[PDB]
Amino acid sequence: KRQVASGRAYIHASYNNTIVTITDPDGNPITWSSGGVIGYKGSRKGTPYAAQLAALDAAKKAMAYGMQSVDVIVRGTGAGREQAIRALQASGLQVKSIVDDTPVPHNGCRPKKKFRKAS
Amino acid sequence: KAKVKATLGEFDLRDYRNVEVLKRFLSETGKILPRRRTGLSAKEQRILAKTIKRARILGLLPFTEKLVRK
Amino acid sequence: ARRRRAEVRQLQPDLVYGDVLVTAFINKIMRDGKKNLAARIFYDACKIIQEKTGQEPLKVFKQAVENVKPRMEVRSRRVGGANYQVPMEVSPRRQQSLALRWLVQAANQRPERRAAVRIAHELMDAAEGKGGAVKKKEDVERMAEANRAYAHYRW
RNA sequence: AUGCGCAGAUACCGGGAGGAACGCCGAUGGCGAAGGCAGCCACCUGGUCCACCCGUGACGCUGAGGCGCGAAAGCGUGGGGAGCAAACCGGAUUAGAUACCCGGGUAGUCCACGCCCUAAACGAUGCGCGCUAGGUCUCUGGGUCUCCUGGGGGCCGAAGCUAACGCGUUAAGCGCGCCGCCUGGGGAGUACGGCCGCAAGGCUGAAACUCAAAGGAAUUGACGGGGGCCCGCACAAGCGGUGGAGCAUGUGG
Repeated sequence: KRQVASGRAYIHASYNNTIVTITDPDGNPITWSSGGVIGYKGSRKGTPYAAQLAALDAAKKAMAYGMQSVDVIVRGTGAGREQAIRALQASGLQVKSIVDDTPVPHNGCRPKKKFRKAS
Repeated sequence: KAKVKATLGEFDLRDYRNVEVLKRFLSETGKILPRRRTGLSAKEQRILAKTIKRARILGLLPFTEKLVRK
Repeated sequence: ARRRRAEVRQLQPDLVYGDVLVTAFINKIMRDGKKNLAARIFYDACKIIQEKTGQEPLKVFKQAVENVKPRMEVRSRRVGGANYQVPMEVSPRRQQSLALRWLVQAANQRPERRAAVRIAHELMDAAEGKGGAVKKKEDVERMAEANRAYAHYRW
């Protein structure tokens, strides 16, 4: 399969799970992983450890395509943000630079009762 | 810190084209800085917020940036 | 222990090898304050380590213990819901406590009829690293790993 | 768990459509009579503050009724419909769960035009004017710009007031003018009548009967599935036991 020397690592870190997708320099997925993709189920998929496993899985899967360094892009604030980040650093696979690009409306749609409790 | 007013001489804070000055009033996330940081007065900051927004619509200033190294 | 930290109660050196670790182990052998009978056993058992191997008892001993100390274990914990086996590092003083306790328990689990033998063969099977003590010790260590997912709760 | 995903979803990149709301600035901030008002730009338009001391010459205050405005939800006609979400459809939970949690979802939320006219529509404090120490923070004018001097917003608090809590030149002080309103609790914002409304219902608003109270503020306790800080073999850490057997002993039957 194609050689991609470097590209991008997206950490989507939610309260409920962490997913990691790895892409070529243009943002087309190369491989991905997650708490479900490792063995875990439901609640455990959250957990900083799941995050680690998943980041590591996604990286190792991607080094297979001879990928060797990445830019990191984090999204969410969630139990596993920084484990996913430390994991990519410790994965070999050189981490060029971390950016947080979590989205935020410039006040937009009414949220679900769940995320409104502050009246 | 430093105060962003203490870094300049006379500037027309109604001049919505002066990106070089106007820009020094945004964060690294490109958000209008609080007065805690700008060192302007209420009256002034009111006129600034108005001019920056104009610059923005014109394409000369950001609405947001991504935070680098988080 | 609400007020204090409680001093690690300090023990009386082994009157025969000169080792605090030994007395400790003699005490764990003791039943109803029969300290005499207890030491008979430990020593008669050091007897059975020469009579069976070339090396010094104090050495088999020190070593058997070393293998039986666990490095991590699960401590139970309250969370919003039910409970969590939370793995965490096991403090040196406790490591020791657990080792000895386990050696003596594992010993009296064995089949041979006379105590000094049981103690000895267990001590021997331990430094070689295959006693039922080292077993119920890898069970702990393994179980602390099973639960590696919850290691973000350690106080 | 329901649910969605191999008709390839989640995550990621590019393009498009659409609806709704405006992040930072943002404040202890401002504006309005209230309701209320927040991206930016134009236009149309209301109020208001200061300085000058120029004009009129008491032209003032208040205001039964009338008329107008009036959050949300709701009504009618026609649009719109992204996200949210009564009802409703499911999944959990539970002793049950017509709920809290989870997945869906219609009205509605949005616009135009016409209704409705309510509220913890609150500062729970009608409007105007005069008088009665100060300190400090703040928005906005002016001056001879340490400061001084107007008009807002705050807090502390002279005198004084108050049942107390508090209030205190933004009065709940000292006074005058005018309006509105109260007269023990339940029955009841109910019945009846009238008026209004397309409807929902609104405004006005009783009686019989019944009670010895209903109430306000503060006090000392006690209590909290409130908070802080402490302690005890209280828990944890251990070591040996009872619960099982036989018997001894006390007890219930």
